[PDB]
Amino acid sequence: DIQMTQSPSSLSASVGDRVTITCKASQDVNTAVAWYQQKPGKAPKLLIYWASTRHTGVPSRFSGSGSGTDFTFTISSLQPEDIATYYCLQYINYPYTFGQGTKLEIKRTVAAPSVFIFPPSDEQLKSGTASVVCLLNNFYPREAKVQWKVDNALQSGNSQESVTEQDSKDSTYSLSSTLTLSKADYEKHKVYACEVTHQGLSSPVTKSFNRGE
Amino acid sequence: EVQLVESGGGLVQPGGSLKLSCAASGFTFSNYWMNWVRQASGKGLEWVGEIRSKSNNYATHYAESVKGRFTISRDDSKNTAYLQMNSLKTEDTAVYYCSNRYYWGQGTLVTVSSASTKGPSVFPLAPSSGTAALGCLVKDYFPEPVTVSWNSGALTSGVHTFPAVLQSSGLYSLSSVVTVPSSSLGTQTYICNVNHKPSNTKVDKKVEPKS
Repeated sequence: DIQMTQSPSSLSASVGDRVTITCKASQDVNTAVAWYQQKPGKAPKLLIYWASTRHTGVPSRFSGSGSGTDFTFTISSLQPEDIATYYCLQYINYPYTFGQGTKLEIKRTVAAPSVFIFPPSDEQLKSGTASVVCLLNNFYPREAKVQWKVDNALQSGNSQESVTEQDSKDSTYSLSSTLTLSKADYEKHKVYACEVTHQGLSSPVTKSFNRGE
Repeated sequence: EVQLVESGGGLVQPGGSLKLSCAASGFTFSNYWMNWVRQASGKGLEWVGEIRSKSNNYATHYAESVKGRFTISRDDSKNTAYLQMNSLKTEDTAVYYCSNRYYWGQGTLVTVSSASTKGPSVFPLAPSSGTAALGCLVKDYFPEPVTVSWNSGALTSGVHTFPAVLQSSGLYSLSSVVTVPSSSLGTQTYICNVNHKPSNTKVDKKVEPKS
């Protein structure tokens, strides 16, 4: 079975940079190689086949080259919308084999998150559970610390976070943190706070509400 | 103009069976070799198999992980390709894509689990008292996926729909948020349209400031 090993597994580059990804076949595969782009949430799209032929309507800034065992995928000028995982595929023999993919990220200037806190709805409190949500909107880079406090007590092990992929225009991330408490625990405390630490903030930002109010 | 529409994906018992369909238009179907590829959540593309044209005696080739369990077939008169899946394992859990080698379909999720279908609750993330954030919490569902739109798809700018999180309960939760002008909060209606097709659950939730 023909191994396709891609390099590198992940890449960070600036907008306008020439980007290069290589794929090494474990045998001669002639020019029987395709490159696929998979953007966040979407099906993979064919960019290059026969190692170097561009599929119809694909932008000229995408190119492939190589023969036998060594293959190159090039973006001449990386654009914001090029956020994706790129895959090579071998197709001379069954079984066809994919590379493990190269996740392409964009470096840009620091952007501080906008922070929002959301109390649990009255509708949810009827169910015996309370979800408190902290939103960090449109920040770069990805590294961000969210701390939950309930009446000054740091909360640990009772929250989960989710982060979007890099936005296809502004190259920012967004992050939601959900603190899950019992209705009884929620009703027993007053002050609910999320504290956000980020390179873009001169010092940590806290958003809070008082349950009663 | 070229379309591949996958259907037949859903929740199935381990040891169970399922047939996927791929409805093709915009190309001379009978001349193309149809492929299935699958992707487990947060993982790479894995080739499933290929069926060649009538000229090639409808010859079929399979990945080793599926051979003996999965059958690819085609009906050229219907412009349709099929993936029959028998003796399903938890490891078969993935989004399944159909291709004519040049174009791929949207793909369809197969979940192999003994876990029960559960429909979500939808709760407001109400805006505070000039940019405002608001949203919908889609809580406690299985299996994936849910879809969220805002005002039936008329509101797309400033929308972030987060990846679903698997909770300790073994149920999913997902938040969708939008940032809007704070001046618009009094006047403009904001509705998140939630659909969990596996549980036949469709909700429209109006989100507004708490009084």
